[PDB]
Amino acid sequence: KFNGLTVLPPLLTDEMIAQYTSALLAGTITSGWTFG
Amino acid sequence: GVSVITPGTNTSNQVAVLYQGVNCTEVPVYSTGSNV
Ligand SMILES: *[C@@H]1O[C@H](CO)[C@@H](O[C@@H]2O[C@H](CO)[C@@H](O)[C@H](O)[C@H]2NC(C)=O)[C@H](O)[C@H]1NC(C)=O
Ligand SMILES: *[C@@H]1O[C@H](CO)[C@@H](O)[C@H](O)[C@H]1NC(C)=O
Repeated sequence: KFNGLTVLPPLLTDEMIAQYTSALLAGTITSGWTFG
Repeated sequence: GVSVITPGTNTSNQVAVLYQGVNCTEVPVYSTGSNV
């Protein structure tokens, strides 16, 4: 992949996004619209 | 590529160097000795 150009890595890895989604989903299960 | 991280000119004059897309076995005051 080394030809004169590079690919930068993403700032947030997959576990980060998974944990955000789990937090949002647990919040909407328990609280509802209040936590917004 | 090489990037520099600095906390600001007004506060200090110390920077941290980040070498992108390289494995630390051929990198060579910033050569060795310091924290890698
Ligand atoms: C950077 O290079 C070193 C040395 O080539 C890599 O160390 C190897 O690590 C693997 C996995 O533990 C071992 O099977 C090899 O035997 C190691 N090499 C030697 C020469 O002992 C290291 O993994 C490299 N780093 C990256 C991020 O690729
Ligand atoms: C230097 O800049 C920083 C910006 O984060 C500021 O917080 C700090 O007060 C500044 N100090 C001086 C001496 O200007």
